[PDB]
Amino acid sequence: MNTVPFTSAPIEVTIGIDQYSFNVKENQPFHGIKDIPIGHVHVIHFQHADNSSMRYGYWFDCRMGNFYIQYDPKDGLYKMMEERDGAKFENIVHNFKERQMMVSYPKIDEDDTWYNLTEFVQMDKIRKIVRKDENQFSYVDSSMTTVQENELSDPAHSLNYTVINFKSREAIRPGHEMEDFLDKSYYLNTVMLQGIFKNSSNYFGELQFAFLNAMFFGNYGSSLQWHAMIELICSSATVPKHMLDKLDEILYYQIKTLPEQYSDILLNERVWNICLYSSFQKNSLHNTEKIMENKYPELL
Amino acid sequence: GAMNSSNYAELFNNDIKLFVDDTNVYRVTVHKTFEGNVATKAINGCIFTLNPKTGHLFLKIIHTSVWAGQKRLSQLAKWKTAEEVSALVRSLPKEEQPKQIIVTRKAMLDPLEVHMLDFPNIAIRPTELRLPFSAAMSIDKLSDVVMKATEPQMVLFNIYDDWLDRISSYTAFSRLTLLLRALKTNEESAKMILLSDPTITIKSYHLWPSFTDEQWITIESQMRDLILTEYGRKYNV
Ligand SMILES: CNC(=O)c1ccc(OC)cc1
Repeated sequence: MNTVPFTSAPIEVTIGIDQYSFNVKENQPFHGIKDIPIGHVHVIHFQHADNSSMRYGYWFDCRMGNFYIQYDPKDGLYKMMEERDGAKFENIVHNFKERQMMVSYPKIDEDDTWYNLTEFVQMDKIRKIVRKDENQFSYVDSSMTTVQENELSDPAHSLNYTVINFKSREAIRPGHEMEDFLDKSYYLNTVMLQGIFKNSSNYFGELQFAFLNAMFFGNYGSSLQWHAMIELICSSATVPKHMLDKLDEILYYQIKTLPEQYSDILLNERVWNICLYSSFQKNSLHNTEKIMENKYPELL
Repeated sequence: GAMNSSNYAELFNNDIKLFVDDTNVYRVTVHKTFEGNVATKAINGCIFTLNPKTGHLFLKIIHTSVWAGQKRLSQLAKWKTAEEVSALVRSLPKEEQPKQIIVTRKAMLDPLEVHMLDFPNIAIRPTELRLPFSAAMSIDKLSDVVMKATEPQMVLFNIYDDWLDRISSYTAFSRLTLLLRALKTNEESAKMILLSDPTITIKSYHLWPSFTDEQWITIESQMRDLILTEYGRKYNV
């Protein structure tokens, strides 16, 4: 297990760690989060008590270095940092544990939620979407736009998701205009899976990552990306059987985890009705269709 | 965006544009089978592609052979229309290509947009106008060339005959839409009006009779009465 220590907590903030969250009061003696499961990416996120504008946060992998959080009173936010001095870090962490100033990552041992939401999220790949190569962790916030959003404004701070556009020359072969627009199998399998991603695991990785940024930061462009990647599969007549089965599991856990009260703004009515009820794969997402109909029957 | 009563005069400015109507592309006669079922028999159709400023009509004849062995023909018909419009644009010199294409039914937007991805600078637009272009098949010379076609064929017409020598394209379009609206509402009576006077003839190179200015006013009035008439017979007013 690993630890993300905090120098201090000078401003009242709701702190998130993966799907968990807790409130810290201004100048409360909070010095970080312990017992973080090794082997998964993680996200630590923040919403200031005084300005719920800007949820922001850091994707990181404890295997890639020793990371801590320290408030920056000039920039006004909790910043992730790397400590290169390993003996300094161990000594800091040990003091804070002995004095029990840390919350424990509160994993129930039956619970595979986090694994099921992040199975394909690669941390080196995340550095590809969020370009800031001098850090091993990646900052995301509510307002960051995606490369596609900037086509339709600062490129350094953008989410470099794969551009999916169903009315683009990339999606449509000359001479198969009708075939390729009504059955997106070419675009999914040849252009995206065989050309850009290389394999489905990589395809699932971006898709899972797009959802988590939508859910944790309310990042609107991430939500567009998540729905686009779902829709490209559902709108394809020819999809490997193993990909459909895994998609059903992926979406089941995403729908399961979504706040009930956030469904109105995170879920695109048109895409889901189409995917579950009109598309080629309308009969192939049994788990997802069952949880959607029992949890959000309104949307349908 | 969409074309309506507020931006109506844009049709007659000097940006090349075409209307595309697909309502006569896929045409069938429904009949009973010996077993007492129902089946369709397709007949020849046409794409109606019109430059409203010049009157140039690109009539692409859709021969029934294009449907052979195809499924979901009403949906294919939209994509075949879009394919032929795109082929026509590509066939035109760059300075004759349209800047905008206005489709009369919104179901054509996505098919045409997809077939025109190579022309990102051509705007594909819907309209809220209820234009009577479906009645183009009530113009005898156009119906004749479609029904006689034995193969795919493009035929060029000027749907305004020689009117633009005397009137503006706004007034010519207004005449055309009134004629077509009447032919769509009561084809028999509409054609009776147009041909009641054997002394007025249709020139071999025209579609409509050679009315003087004054006779066109009489005709246009008679067509409006007919449209008001059928409106009363329809609604009992
Ligand atoms: C962008 N191409 C990819 O292969 C990809 C793979 C994993 C991943 O995780 C966030 C993100 C992207």
